[PDB]
Parts: sequence; structure tokens; C-alpha cells
Amino acid sequence: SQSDFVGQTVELGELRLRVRRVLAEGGFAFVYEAQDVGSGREYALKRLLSNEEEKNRAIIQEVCFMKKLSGHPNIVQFCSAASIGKEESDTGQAEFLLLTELCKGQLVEFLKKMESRGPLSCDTVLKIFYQTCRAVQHMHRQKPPIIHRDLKVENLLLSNQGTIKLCDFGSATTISHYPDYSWSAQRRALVEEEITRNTTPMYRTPEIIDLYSNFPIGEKQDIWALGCILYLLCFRQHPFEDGAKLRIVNGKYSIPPHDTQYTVFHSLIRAMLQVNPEERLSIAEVVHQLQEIAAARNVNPKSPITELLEQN
Amino acid sequence: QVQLQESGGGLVQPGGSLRLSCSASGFKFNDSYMSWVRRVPGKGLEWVAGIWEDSSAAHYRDSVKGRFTISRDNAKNMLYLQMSSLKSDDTGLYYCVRRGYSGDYRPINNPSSQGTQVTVSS
Ligand SMILES: COc1cc2ncnc(Nc3ccc(F)c(Cl)c3)c2cc1OCCCN1CCOCC1
Repeated sequence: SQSDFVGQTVELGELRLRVRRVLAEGGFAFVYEAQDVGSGREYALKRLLSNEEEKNRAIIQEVCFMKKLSGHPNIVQFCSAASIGKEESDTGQAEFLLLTELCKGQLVEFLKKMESRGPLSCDTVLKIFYQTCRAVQHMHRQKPPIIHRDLKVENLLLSNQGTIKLCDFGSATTISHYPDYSWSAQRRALVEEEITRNTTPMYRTPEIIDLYSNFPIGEKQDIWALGCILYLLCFRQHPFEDGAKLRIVNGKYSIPPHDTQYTVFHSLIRAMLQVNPEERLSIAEVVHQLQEIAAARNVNPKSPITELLEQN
Repeated sequence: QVQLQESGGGLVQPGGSLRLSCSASGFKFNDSYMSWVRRVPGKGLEWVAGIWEDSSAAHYRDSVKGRFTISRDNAKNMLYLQMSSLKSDDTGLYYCVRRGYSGDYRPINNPSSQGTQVTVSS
């Protein structure tokens, strides 16, 4: 079914798209490579098949967010979308099509095929993290501010230009939560279960695990996730890999004491992984400090990562 | 194990003509979109021309339309690019890759082959 979608032709606007191959599987939607028969241009096509209005209403807001985040060099470009009823669809399910620009692929799969070369330079990590934060900043500039809530290296894409792009926005939202003592225990439990679904276990923030601390669940979620990513780019391993709630809530992690390669990022990691979201650096503060590092290293952090670009 | 090998490039003054060829192996050439790309010093990599599986469709970038001609031979797994009326901007290291491009003529697959040099100057 979503496997027989390969080799078919889809009409979106003035485009006639040939489905080339499967890029990613999902329990709800598959991502395909689509090529235009008239231009030769390539695209990324996500195909959602579900009769659940919760998932259907979710992908709609996913589209609206991308249309607003359009134009940015560090965010994947939205192209077109279409709705298909349960009736016209062959699977007997409501169909939704999400069309974006095609990239080289995920950042992760390029990193493992280059570990043979050796450890990543402090410059490359700086380039990847900066371009990642510049995309998050653009999200936090929108009105109202857009929170990703699902920031991870698996959601980082390597563009054809050789730059980092953000991809998935299914967990994205503009809603913030401000729990006080007027909140019931059950309301806390209900809100938690909702946010938990849209997050990755080891990336879950302290404010969404402990909801009796009156911590605001806002844009500072993405900052904590970025701190996990920076740690994950230097030491290759996740600071909270076991996903133990006690370690995340108490903010208990360890930086390799004998590190002599990524020492510059030590201050940023500790400053982004604060338990209280009110004490974490804003996205502007993070970007600003990243620019000072790049200046002191004689490196343009906006320039393409050519070492990953020429990776096959 | 996708392997490619280009040849037929050299040094030719502006207005001249060259013919690039490419032998492919390791994949099923008959069911794949093929493209020609070039590497211009100072600019980077850029998509030039592409052709469908059964040659039912051929695409060219704006700077080579009506000047370059792409063609293929599924019987020999070959890919040809006929260049004519060459300009200075045509100077670069030409590769052949699978699939097409995205955005502003930016190739999907990065070249793993050696390529063939094309130089245009007096
Ligand atoms: C050519 O490679 C990609 C380009 C992509 N360009 C844009 N977006 C991608 N993913 C994506 C992610 C989230 C979304 F909501 C949508 Cl619509 C699309 C892409 C995923 C891609 O592939 C990711 C998985 C890599 N596969 C792994 C299996 O073997 C083939 C390589």
C-alpha cells in the first residue's frame, strides 16, 4: 500500500511528480522522493494515511508553520500540499500530501560514514550547531513564537548546498503552559501526557517530567534540547541516554573530564542544560556566544560544511 | 556499488565543441534518472543537464539550453553530453551522477567519480 505508492504519478499544482523511492517509514506517514517530469527538479513527499482527525488536524498546522518559516536558509522549504478524502484514496483512508525540497539526507547517516576519518573538528561542530540555532532563532522570532519540542540530530538535514536544515514540525506548537498552585493534580497529569507524546524520551525536559515545580513549559524547551545536541556532537553520546527521569529532573549529567578537543563548548553546554527553564540562555544569547567563538577561530559558521558535502 | 567513469574532456577555445561520455556500473541503469554536473572553481558544484529513464524527457539549465545536448544508451550503460558554442563559464570539472537536482540547480547526488576536465580559454 504505502509501498505500492512507488512508481506512481502525483499531480500537485502545475507539477507532475514521479515517485522514485522511499526515504523514511512511519507508522502514520511515509516520506518519498518525488521528481518532476517537466523540470527534472526533485522533492521530498510525505504521504499521511489516517482517518483519525487528531492526526489530520495536526498535519494541517504542520503545514501552516512551514509556510511561515519559509525563506530561511536553515529550514527546509515548503512547496505544496493537498487533501484527499477517504473516498478518492485507494487505502480507504484520508490522504494528506506534504511536499518539500529534497536534501542530501539526514545528518546522522553522513556522520557515521565519516567516523572513519577520525574525530570531528571543533570547527565542524561549531558550523553544525550554529546553523541549527539560527533556525531555532527564526522560529522563536515568529508571532506567536513557534516551539519545535522535538529537536534532535535525526531531525537535522544536510542540504544540497552543504548547510544544516530543520525538517519535521509535527510536534511544533505555539502553546505555552504556565502551571501554578491553582492547577489540579489531574490537569497536570493530562497536560503531561499530551506533551510526552510529541517528545523523544531522552530529550524530555525537566519541566515536562516534574509538573509540581511550577516551571513554565514554553520556548525554553528547545534550549535544553540544543544542549543535548551540542553534547551529542562533541562526545558523540547523549548526556541522558538511559532516559532516567531522576537524572533529568535533578539535572545530573557528566562531561568527560579529560576532554582537550571540545573545551570551548563546555560553558555553553552547562548554561543550556539548566534544570530551571527560567535560568537557561535565550536563543539570542546562544547564537551571540557562538559568533564570538567563530570569530576567534577565523571560521565563517554560515559557510557550507564541505567535508560532509563530499561524503558519499 | 555505484561506479561511474567520465571521459572526453579537454582544452578548447571559446566557440568550440566537445563530447563527454560516461560508463556506469553497479546499479540498474535502465530504471534511473541520470544527470550531468560540473564543478566550477569559485562557485562550487552545479547541475547542468538531466535525462529520464527512457529518454522521454530531457532537462537543461538556462545557461546551456539549445547549446548542450544530453543523451543515453541503456544498451551499453552509457551517458553522453554534446557541448557546442562553449563559453568561459562552461569551464569546469564535469561529472555524471544519478537523480536530478533541487532549488537553484543544486545536484542531489555528490560525484564519487574522478570526472573529466573541460577548459575554455584562448
Ligand atoms: C535524499 O535523502 C533525504 C532527503 C530529504 N529531504 C528532505 N526531507 C527529508 N525528510 C523529511 C522529514 C520530515 C518531514 F516532515 C518531511 Cl515532509 C520530510 C529527506 C530525507 C532523506 O532521507 C532520509 C533517510 C536516508 N535513507 C536511509 C535509508 O536508505 C536511503 C537513505
